[PDB]
Amino acid sequence: MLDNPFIGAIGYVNPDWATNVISQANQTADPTLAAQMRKVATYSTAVWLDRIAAITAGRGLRGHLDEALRQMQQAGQPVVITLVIYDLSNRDCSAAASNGELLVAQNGLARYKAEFIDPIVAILSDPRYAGLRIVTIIEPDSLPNLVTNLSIPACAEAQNAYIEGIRYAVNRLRTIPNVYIYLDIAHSGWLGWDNNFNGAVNLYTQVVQGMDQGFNSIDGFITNVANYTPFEEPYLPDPNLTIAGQPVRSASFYEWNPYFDELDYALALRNAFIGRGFPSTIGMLIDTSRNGWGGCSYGRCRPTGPSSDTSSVNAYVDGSRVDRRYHRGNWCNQAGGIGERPQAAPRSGIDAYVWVKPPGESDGVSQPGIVDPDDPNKKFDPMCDPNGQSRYNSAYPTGALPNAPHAGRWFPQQSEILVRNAYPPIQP
Ligand SMILES: [Li+]
Ligand SMILES: [Li+]
Repeated sequence: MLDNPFIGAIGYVNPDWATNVISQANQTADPTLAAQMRKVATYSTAVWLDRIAAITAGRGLRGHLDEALRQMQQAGQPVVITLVIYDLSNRDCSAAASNGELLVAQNGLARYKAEFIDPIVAILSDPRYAGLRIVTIIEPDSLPNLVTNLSIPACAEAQNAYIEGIRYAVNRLRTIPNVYIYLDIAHSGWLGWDNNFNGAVNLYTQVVQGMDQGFNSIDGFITNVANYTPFEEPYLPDPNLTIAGQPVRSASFYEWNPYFDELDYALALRNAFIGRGFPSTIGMLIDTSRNGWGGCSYGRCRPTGPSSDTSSVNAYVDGSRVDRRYHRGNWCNQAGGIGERPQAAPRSGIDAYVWVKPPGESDGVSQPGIVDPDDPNKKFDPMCDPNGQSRYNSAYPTGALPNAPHAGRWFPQQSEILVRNAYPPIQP
C-alpha cells in the first residue's frame, strides 16, 4: 500500500459531471468564460455515495469503477478515484433536518451496515478493480458534531451510531488493500478554537483506537469538504498581529479562532494526531473545489495586500481576508470561486488538494414548497434562503444564491460564478 495514492496516479474524471460542465459551456455566451468552463470539465472530482440508491442508480458505483479502469487503460497510468461515503443514520444531526435517508430510531445503524456499507464493500472487493487506487472519504459532517453540538438531541442520540457506523465502515474497507481511507474532520471555522481542537483530537483518537487495526486503520484525514475556506490567508498570516490594541483573530469574522485557513489547521491536526500515536505516514487532504475566492462578490474583490485601514480590527480583517463570506458558517450556494486544481503533495503533510464537492452542483434548493421527484428525502434548509439570515448568527445574511435547484443538481448560475471567480483563474 502506497504512502500516498495521489503520487503517480491521474485523477478519475467523472463523465456524468463533465457532461454537465460541457453543456453549461455550450450555453455560455462569453467565449472566454465558455472556454474556461470547457477546461473545468477535464479535472477530477469525487463520486458521492449519499444514499443507498446511489450505489446502483445510473452508471452506479460499478459503472464509475469500470470507467476508471477504462481511463487507466487509455492513459497507461494508474487512476485514483475518490468516493464519498455519506449515509450515516441521523446524518447532519445538527441541522433541523437532513437530506439523509437513515434515522437511528428507524433501524438506521443496522441498515447503514447491511444496505449501504456491505454492498459498497462487496463491489470494491471485486478483483477486477485491484489495479485502481480507491480513495474513500468517510462521512462528512458527522464526528465534529460530537465535539460541539451534543446539546442538540439528534446529535446526542446519534453518538453510538456515528462511532459504530464509522468503525464498521473503516473496518470493512481496510480488508481491501487498494482502498485509502481518510476521515472527514470538518474545517478551521468549525474546530479551530482550542477547546474544539482538543476535543476533536481526543474524539478521533478514541474512535480510531477502537478500530480493528487501531492507528493503522486509516490513511489520514480531510478538511474543507464542500466548504469554501481558503487553504491560505496570505494577508493575515499572523492571527496574533496587533491592530488597534487587539489581535486580528478577535475580529467578528473569526471570533478568536486561531485558524484562518485550511493549511495551518490541517497540518496542526496532523501533528497533534502523530503526537497521540498515529504513524507519521498519515496525510491530509483539503477540498479546494470552491475556495479560490477570485473575482468579486459580497461587496468586495479579492485583496492584494493587507488592508491599509488599521483603524479597527474588523475594518482591517474585513479588508484583508480572501474569504469574503458574511459569516464563516455560511455554507450554502456561496458566490465563491473554484480553488487550486487537484494536485499531489503540495506541501509536506498534505497528500493532495482534491475536488470532493464537484463545482457547479447545488448545496440545496433555495425555497421551500418544491419536492425533489428523484429523492423524497431532500428538504429545504434555511441556510440556502437567499432572503434569510444565518441560523448560526442571525445578524448576518446567508449569502446564498437564488434560484438554486435541489442539492447535487447542476446549478447554472453558481457554476458560472465559480468559474469566473476561479483562483488561480482557469487556463482555457
Ligand atoms: Li501516507
Ligand atoms: Li497562515
